Amino acid sequence: EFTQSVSRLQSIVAGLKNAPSDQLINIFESCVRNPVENIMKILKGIGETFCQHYTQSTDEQPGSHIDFAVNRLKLAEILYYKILETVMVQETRRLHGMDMSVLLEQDIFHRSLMACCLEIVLFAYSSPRTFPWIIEVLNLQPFYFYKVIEVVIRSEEGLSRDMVKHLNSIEEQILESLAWSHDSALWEALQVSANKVPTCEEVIFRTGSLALFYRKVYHLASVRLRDLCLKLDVSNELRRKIWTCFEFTLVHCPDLMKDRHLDQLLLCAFYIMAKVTKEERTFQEIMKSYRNQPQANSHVYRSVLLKEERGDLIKFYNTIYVGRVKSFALKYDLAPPLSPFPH
Amino acid sequence: ASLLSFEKLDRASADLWP
Repeated sequence: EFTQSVSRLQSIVAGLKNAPSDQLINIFESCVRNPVENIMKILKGIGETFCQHYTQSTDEQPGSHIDFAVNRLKLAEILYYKILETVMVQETRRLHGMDMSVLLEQDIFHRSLMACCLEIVLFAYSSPRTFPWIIEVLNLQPFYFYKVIEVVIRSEEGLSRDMVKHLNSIEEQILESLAWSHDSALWEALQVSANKVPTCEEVIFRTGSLALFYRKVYHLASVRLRDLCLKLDVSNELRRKIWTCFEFTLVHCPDLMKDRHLDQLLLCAFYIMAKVTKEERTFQEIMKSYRNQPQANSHVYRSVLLKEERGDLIKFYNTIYVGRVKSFALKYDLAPPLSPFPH
Repeated sequence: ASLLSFEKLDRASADLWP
C-alpha cells in the first residue's frame, strides 16, 4: 500500500531508533572529545528550525501540520544515526584504531548529513518542498553541503536507484548553479586561494575543497559537452577547442559564472568556438540537442543574468560573452594550446 | 570580423522546436 520509495525508507529504518546505537555510542566514547552532546544540539537546532519553516506558510509554500513535521523529522533522525554509524565504522581512522574526535567535531558535516536525510525523507514522500528548500531553511551553503551527497550514497546501500538518482540530481544542481551564487562560500574559498581557479589538468592527474569542487564541475561539464557533441553535427572530437574555451572562461573569467548556470557558459563556448573554427558552424539551435538533456530547462537559455536585468541566451552571448571571450576565440585561426578532455 | 549572433529566441518552443 505504500509507495516503493516510502516502503524502502521504512525497511531502512526498521528496528532502529531516534538515537545513536550502542555501537555508535562506543565510537563516540572512544573519542578524546565525545561529540555526542554537540551532535544532539545540532539535531535539536535543525529540528526546531525545520518544524518552524515546515509549519508556517509562504506564498510559494503553504504550511503543513506539525504532526507530519515531527514524523518526517523522526525518520530523518533515524536515518541520520544509522548512516553516521556506517560512515564512522567504515572510516580509515577507526579501522586503524585512531581517535576520531576531529572528524566527529566538524559541524558542517553533521548539519549536512542531517539535511541530506531530511531531503531523502521528503523526496520519498514526494514533498512539495523542493530542493534546495531544505538547505535554505537550515542555512547550509551548497558549496559545503554537496560533499555529503557522495558520502550518503556510498554509506547507505539500502537506497533505491531512484533515491541515488535524486541525490546525484541535486548534486548536479549545486554544481551547475547553486554553488555559483554571489553569496556562495565558493567565492571565499577562491579568495584564500588568491583567486586561482583549478585548471582541468590540475584536478585530474591541489586537493582542497576548491580542487574537489572544480573536479566535479569539469566532469559534469565534460559529460554534457560530450553528449552535445554526440548529438547535433555531430562534432569532431574537436570539441577540444570548445572544451578549451569553456575551461578558459571558468579559469580566466570566473566572474561570468556568478549567479549564472554552468550550461550557459558551455553553450556559449560551443557557439563561439563553432563560429571561429570555420566548422560547422552552428546557430543557437544547439538547444535542440541540449533541451533533450535532463537538466535542461527553458529558464536556462530563456532567462540569463545580464547586469535588473535579465535576457535570453543569445543576448547574454552578444552583450557579455563575446567581449570577454573573443580575444581567446580568435587565436584559433585563419591568419594553439588545447586543454586535455577528460574521458 | 564580429562574432556577434544576429539572431533571436523570442519565438516560442512550439515554433522554435517541434
